[PDB]
Amino acid sequence: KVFGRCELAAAMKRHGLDNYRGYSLGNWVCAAKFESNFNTQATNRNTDGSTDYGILQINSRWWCNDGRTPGSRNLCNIPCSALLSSDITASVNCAKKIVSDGNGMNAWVAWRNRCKGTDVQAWIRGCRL
Repeated sequence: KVFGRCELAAAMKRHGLDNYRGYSLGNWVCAAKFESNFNTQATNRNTDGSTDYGILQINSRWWCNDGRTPGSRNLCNIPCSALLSSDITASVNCAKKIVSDGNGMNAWVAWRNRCKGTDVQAWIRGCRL
């Protein structure tokens, strides 16, 4: 499913993402936008052979198992296809572990390069939530 900005903002808030680990809502919406274009079905193949999945583009080398990425550690113990679902729960739950990893939202390159230090608030403005 392709989300709307506010539709995604509400779902993330309800799933407990607002200010999770210090990262306000605007950060998560901004990141989803540049990582997957609000598309739960997005996938991207990387050079090392792993693939990124879902709205938050969670990587198959450490976080999920896709049965084709060697050295796959599967930290959120879940098949990667569970992350392409229209119900963002699994992506949200796994996202929480990645952000608690110690590296913060720097784990998301699009966040680092396009959201870090911008008016991330603009992402949830005009939304009811």
